[PDB]
Amino acid sequence: MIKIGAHMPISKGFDRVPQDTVNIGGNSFQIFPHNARSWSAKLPSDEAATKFKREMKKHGIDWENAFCHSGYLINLASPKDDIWQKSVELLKKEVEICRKLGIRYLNIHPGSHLGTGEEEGIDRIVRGLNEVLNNTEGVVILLENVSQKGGNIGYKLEQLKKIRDLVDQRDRVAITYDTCHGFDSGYDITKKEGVEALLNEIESLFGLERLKMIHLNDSKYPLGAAKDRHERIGSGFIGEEGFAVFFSFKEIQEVPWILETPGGNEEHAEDIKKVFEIIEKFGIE
Ligand SMILES: [Mg+2]
Ligand SMILES: [Mn+2]
Ligand SMILES: [Mn+2]
Ligand SMILES: [Zn+2]
Repeated sequence: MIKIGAHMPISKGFDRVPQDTVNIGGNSFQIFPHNARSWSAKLPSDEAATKFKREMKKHGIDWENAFCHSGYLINLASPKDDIWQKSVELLKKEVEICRKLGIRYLNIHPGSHLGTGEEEGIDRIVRGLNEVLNNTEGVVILLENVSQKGGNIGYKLEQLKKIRDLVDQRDRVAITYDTCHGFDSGYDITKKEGVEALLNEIESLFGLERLKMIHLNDSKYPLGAAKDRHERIGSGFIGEEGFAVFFSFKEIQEVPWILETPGGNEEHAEDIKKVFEIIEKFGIE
C-alpha cells in the first residue's frame, strides 16, 4: 500500500541500493547520482548501470519509486555567472546519469539568489532549466520546496509554480514536498485543516499529478522556524500525532515517502517501522 523508503548511500555501488532498500523495509529510494566534490561527475560504467538495472528487476522495485537528488553545488539561481554555467553543465550530466541508470526523476532545490532578487533569480532558474531540459530527454526534474534561509527560492509553493509555469518543457518539471522544509515555512501538516490547505494549494498551483515524491522528515524546530534541521520520525515538532494527521490523507498515501532523517540505513529502518507503528497506533485507514 504505502510507498516508503529512504535516501540511500551509493558509495558501495548503485547496484547495492535495491537490496539495501528491501533490507530496511522499503520499496522506494532516493540516491545521489555521483559523489563529485566539484563541477564534473563521471557516468556509471556500462557494467555498473546494467548491474543496477538487474538488481532493480530482481527486487521488483517500481521505477516510479526511484529518485535521484541533485548535488549540493548546483545553484541555477546564482548571480555569479561562473556558478550558473557550471551548474547548468553539471545538471545536464546528472540528467544523463539518471538516463543511463534508468532513473526517471532528478530532484533539485531551485537555488539561492544570494540577495539579488527573487524575480531575477527565478528567471535564472528558468533559463537554466530550459538549457538542461532542451538538451536532454526523458528525465523529469522535480522542484523541491526548501526553507527560508538566505536567498533561497522555493520556501513557498507559489515560487515553484512561478518557475514551472515559465519553463518550456513544463511536462518535465514536477514537484517534491519536503515536510521539514514545509514545516519550517509555515505549512502546518499537524492539523487536518493544514493538510487540506496544502493539498488544495498543490492542486491549484500544479495539479496533484505533479506531486511525485514526499521527503518525510520530522523537524528539530517548531512550525515556522526556518532552520532546516531534519529529525527522526516522531522525535520532532511534527511528531507522532502530526504525522498521523498527514498520513490519514489518501492523497498523501498515494505518493512515495522518502526519509531524509538523521542517520543511515539502520536508523532509516527504525523510522520505517515507526511510520507503520504510527499508522497502527492511530488507526489510520
Ligand atoms: Mg570500464
Ligand atoms: Mn528534502
Ligand atoms: Mn533540509
Ligand atoms: Zn532536497
